[PDB]
Amino acid sequence: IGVPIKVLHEAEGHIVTCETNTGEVYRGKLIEAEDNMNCQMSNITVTYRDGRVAQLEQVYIRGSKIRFLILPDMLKNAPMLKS
Amino acid sequence: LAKWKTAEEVAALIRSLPVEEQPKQIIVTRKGMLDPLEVHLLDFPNIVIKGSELQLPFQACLKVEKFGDLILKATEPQMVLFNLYDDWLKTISSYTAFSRLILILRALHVNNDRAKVILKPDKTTITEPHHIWPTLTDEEWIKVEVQLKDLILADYGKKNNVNVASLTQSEIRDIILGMEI
Amino acid sequence: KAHPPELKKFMDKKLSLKLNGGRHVQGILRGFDPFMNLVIDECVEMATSGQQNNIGMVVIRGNSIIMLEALERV
Amino acid sequence: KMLQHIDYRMRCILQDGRIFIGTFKAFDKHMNLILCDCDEFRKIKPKNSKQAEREEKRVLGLVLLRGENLVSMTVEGPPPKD
Amino acid sequence: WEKASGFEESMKWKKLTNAQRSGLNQIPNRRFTLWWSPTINRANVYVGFQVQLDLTGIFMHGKIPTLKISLIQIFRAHLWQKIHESIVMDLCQVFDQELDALEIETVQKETIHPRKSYKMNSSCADILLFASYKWNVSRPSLLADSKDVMDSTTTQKYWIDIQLRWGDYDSHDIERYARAKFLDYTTDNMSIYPSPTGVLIAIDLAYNLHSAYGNWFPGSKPLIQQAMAKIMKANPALYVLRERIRKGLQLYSSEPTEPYLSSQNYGELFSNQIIWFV
Amino acid sequence: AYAINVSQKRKYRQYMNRKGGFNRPL
Amino acid sequence: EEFNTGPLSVLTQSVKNNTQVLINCRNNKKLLGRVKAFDRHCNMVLENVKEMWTEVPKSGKGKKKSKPVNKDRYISKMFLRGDSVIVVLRNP
Amino acid sequence: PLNPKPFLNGLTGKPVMVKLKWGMEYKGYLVSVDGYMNMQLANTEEYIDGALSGHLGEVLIRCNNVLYIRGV
Amino acid sequence: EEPIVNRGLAAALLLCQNKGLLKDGYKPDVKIEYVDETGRKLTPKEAFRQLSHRFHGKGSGKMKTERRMKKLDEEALLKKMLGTVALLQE
Amino acid sequence: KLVRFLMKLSHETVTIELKNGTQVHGTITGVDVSMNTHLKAVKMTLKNREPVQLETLSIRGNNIRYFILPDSLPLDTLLVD
Repeated sequence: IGVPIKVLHEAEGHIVTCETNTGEVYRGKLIEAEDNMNCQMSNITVTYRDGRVAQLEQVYIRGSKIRFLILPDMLKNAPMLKS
Repeated sequence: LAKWKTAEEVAALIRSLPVEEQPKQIIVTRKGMLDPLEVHLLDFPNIVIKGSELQLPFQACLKVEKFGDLILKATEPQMVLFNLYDDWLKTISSYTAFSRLILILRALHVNNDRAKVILKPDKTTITEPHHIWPTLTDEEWIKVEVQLKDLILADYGKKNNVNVASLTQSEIRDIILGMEI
Repeated sequence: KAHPPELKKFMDKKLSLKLNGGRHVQGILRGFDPFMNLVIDECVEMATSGQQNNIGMVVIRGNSIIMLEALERV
Repeated sequence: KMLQHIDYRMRCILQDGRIFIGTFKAFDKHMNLILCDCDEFRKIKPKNSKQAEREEKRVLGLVLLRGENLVSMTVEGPPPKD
Repeated sequence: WEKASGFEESMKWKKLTNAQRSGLNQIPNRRFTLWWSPTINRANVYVGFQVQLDLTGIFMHGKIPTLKISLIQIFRAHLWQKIHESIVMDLCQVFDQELDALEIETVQKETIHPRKSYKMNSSCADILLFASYKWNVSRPSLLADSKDVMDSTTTQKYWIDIQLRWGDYDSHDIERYARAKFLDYTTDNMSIYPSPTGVLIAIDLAYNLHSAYGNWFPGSKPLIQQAMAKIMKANPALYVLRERIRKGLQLYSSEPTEPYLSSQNYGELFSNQIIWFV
Repeated sequence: AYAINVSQKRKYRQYMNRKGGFNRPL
Repeated sequence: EEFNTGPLSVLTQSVKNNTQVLINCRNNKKLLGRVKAFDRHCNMVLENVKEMWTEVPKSGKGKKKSKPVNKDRYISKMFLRGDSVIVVLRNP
Repeated sequence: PLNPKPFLNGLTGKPVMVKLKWGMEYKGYLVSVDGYMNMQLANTEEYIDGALSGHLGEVLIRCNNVLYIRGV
Repeated sequence: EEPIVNRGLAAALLLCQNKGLLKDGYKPDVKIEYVDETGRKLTPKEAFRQLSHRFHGKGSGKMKTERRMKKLDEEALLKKMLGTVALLQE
Repeated sequence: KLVRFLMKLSHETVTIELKNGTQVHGTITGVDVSMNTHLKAVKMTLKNREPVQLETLSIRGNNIRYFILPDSLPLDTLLVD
């Protein structure tokens, strides 16, 4: 359990985005965030590589498929300043 | 004394080139030339003076009009060099270009006018003044090499009293390079 | 220390999984695995050609598990 | 060796060509980077540009990039006051 | 051979002085004496006057100044000490490369007096092997003794000695020399050994022989065998000794030429090495 | 299942101009 | 014991006698050389590595009509990790 | 009722064909197999997309590069 | 005449072959070789020279060292690899 | 383990070719057991791109394909335990 793992675990219940390795990016509200970067979110808009965008009431992205995790600026300063 | 002068000229041509341009392996076409070449190249022991079982037809360059006229009109001795492959290094490899040059030299040594007419498939094609070989395409050069190989095989069959359908690709490569089957 | 993922809300629900070779599938998850393997009952193909081919009981490995969208209410 | 490069304006190149530039403040054992106020750059990079220095750029802010898609990272500028 | 070659291309044509001409004419006598040294420098030919060569282990039976000069030229610049040093370092390297395979804790570089290399009356230790476990040792046997009888004792430190000799015709038997010198130095009073158990390897440079007779432990036999094989095959100092001997003997052995450019050898003509056809 | 091919340093000890004890240093 | 009997023993027999072997990686490059050291993760450190691969002019004439050439490079000492290495074979 | 590890232990020495993930295949006698199922072939031939290019001798295929192995 | 085929190692091996680029109880592999600090294998004359220099306690002079360094640099340059100028001048 | 030999190769000017064709040549200052190469004053040339010189770089061991050391690397004395 590292400090980015603790930042992703504390980002549950807030607006966050997950950019996958295939090119699709799903931005929504996370619900479950494990230590292995498994992100289960609800009511997220997902945009594929073709340019189309859809909405989903529930989604679950794994840790290996999720390439990047865009976090909000609320937890970007505290308590992540002493690290 | 003539063999010693030729070995001294070869050693002077080797010493005139820098160390990055000096070769490390020498192939002597004549068997009576490697013996003074070991004596004349005693200052450079890193070169290998090896013999040659396949004699390259170097008289085809003197049988050509341009190089023959440049050799005949030169009243003073010089070291003017040239390029055997004009633009064959950017299109093909070094082994295939040398094989095509050896096949063309064997075809010119077998016949002057026949190989001169088979080298140009059309009457509109011409060679550059900076080049020696006529500029052709890949399929045209392949057809010219096939015609030269067929003429060399016909000359080998008419000269050695053998048939035409009894030599493979290795035998044709040995006959084009000068080796004996 | 291989912790299983939170797949209790997606159990016995018709969801669509994505395979990492640009593929998709749809079916009802009947359990979970610590290696993120999913057992899907009545799994239809739903490939990129446009035709869906039902198979039944199938298993998908966790290495190719890209995403999972719960089509049913969870 | 990353402890002397914490909270610095560094540019990390990903495995797909889409590089990020931001405050690399938090790292992990699996090389998971947490870049705050980071921007994206995939097509062009600003180094003595004649037409446009910031071309094809996207704002990201705080991004938690996993180490599976990370290749290398390099410092780009000094850290700010805030 | 190379008749009339010498060190100065034989310097045949010149305005040389008569004394210089006499010296040039006497040089082939030097070559002949060097060639026949093993059979005329023996004690059977000359009685008495057994004087060891300076800083060298060679004994000169009979005052032959020609042979003295030739041998000094061959062994110039402390070649005996360098040969012994090279042999001992090579053996230590071989033992380190196969350290754990025979249960050896470590090897040791004994402080050796320079003269030890050419000290025939007494001897010392060259290599010391230290063990983590007990080495059961066997009774003395020759290098070619395939069957050895095991001795009922063990040790922890094991000595290896290297003795170089220049055997004449009558005493070129390396095995007898190795056995005699092992049984002498071990029971000697001016030679101090770290342990009663060890191995002594005698090497005949004049005839290129080698033999060991000391006390052996299991696993050391093949290691020492291939070590001696490789050290006779590729020692630098031994190669220099051989080259100096060849130069002194003017033995220009004939050598073959490179393979000609056939139909199966032209494929190396297009490699990265610059090759030219003349 | 690894293998390393390393040569033997065979540190060559000094013979001339030592000014110390006759026997070689370890 | 088991270090000279596994599948990497061909990587150990060519590194014990310093024999020449050619390794084809995932980037379609064949590196031939004498392996000086190996490990459990196939991190092979070799000396005098000749890397031969296939190169293309990439439409030098403008119509994408060219032949690939055998390009070769030389390195003094290389340390290739076992991640990108696909296959390896000793010289016969 | 046959686990793949005794199946690979019994196929050691028998002529089989190991097809890698890149599409190549090694057809020869298997030597041994480790815990990560690494492939070691002796007297094998390298077939690229079903076309053999020549024998290699002693070949070693890694763990994360092979796809399947069928006993020929 | 065999090009480097993609996803194949037998073609490069064939091109390199055509180009000419190729008791307790044990069998101890006693291998003795001469190497230098640069890692290159040394000729027996070079190894003997190094051994003699180390034993005598004095190395080569500045001029000899410079000549050896220049020779090594030249060898490295030659082993790392005027036709275009001759084609353009003709 | 060969990672311990790369960890002891600090303050050495070497090159590293990555899996994307980017070759970075510089003086390596730090290397962990996961081949985390932290180098200073390096120059990286990407695939079909211009070389760029950076004062500090931190290349990961996962994306590192091969390495290249000069002829002055004592591999006979650094590969020992």
